Amino acid sequence: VKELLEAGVHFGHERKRWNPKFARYIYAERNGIHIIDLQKTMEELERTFRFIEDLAMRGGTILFVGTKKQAQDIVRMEAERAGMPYVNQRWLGGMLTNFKTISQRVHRLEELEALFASPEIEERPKKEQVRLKHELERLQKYLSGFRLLKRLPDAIFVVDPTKEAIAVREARKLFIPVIALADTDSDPDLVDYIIPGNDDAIRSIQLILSRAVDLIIQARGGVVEPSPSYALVQ
RNA sequence: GAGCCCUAGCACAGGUGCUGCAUGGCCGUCGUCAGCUCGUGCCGUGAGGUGUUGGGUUAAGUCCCGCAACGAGCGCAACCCCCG
Ligand SMILES: [Mg+2]
Ligand SMILES: [Mg+2]
Ligand SMILES: [Mg+2]
Ligand SMILES: [Mg+2]
Repeated sequence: VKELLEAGVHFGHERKRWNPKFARYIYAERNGIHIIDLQKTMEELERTFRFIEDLAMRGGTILFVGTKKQAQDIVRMEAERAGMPYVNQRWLGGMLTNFKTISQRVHRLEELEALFASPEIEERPKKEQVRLKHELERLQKYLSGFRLLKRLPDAIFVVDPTKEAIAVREARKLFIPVIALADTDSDPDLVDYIIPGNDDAIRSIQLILSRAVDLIIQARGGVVEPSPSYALVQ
């Protein structure tokens, strides 16, 4: 189910904060706003999903990023709802590019997995039960979706690339294909497979980002429900 | 002419004689001041920068939140002694 499902509540977004490189994917300045030509949305979807498919059934790992305010959660849903890695709270200087080092944080996160369930089940110089169980605190918060990922992904999926630029940069540096949902905010030129959409409305992120995860599990057989995601959707 | 010890020579001893501006070691000092760095990534043609900066907080670069950085090292703290 696609087509008018998109016009559902998810077409055009921002106005007069545009990138004129995005002028190709626009329908009009109707009532002050940029409303985004959907025929070409759909157009780009086929090519993009086509890439996802092939990538997925060839057994690839996509890396999902959405640190954005109201995308935050509907990421770690569909990301985990497909066993793919995700970056949720904040992108870090050189997850990809400084990958080896940023990994020793995960290498050392699960050292503390294995100190919870431990012979030190309740022991070690008692003020070290915040000193270390608050190290695992931060480690937890950030590397929760990143922890799976043990070689660079074969792709990345991004919700707002002008928001998420520090990532996309690393991607392109590393020849890693950039998949993203992008609106009039953004610079198409450096998004390899674009979902000309709406970086913002939670429904729009949902419709799109879930289907893409359908396609992913569905390209290893075993489709499920209407997705464990409708947040407080409101 | 084994050792030892004497006098005559010999190779050497000795020197608190100079150079702390040839030096080691040890000390003083800014100063127990909250600092000085490195590894990798990143930015810059480059010297270099980021990190360490910022907002809150500490006796402290002490910790917190934030952030193209993420972590480490010598410091600080703690591990030692005395007094309750
Ligand atoms: Mg001297
Ligand atoms: Mg000297
Ligand atoms: Mg003198
Ligand atoms: Mg002198």
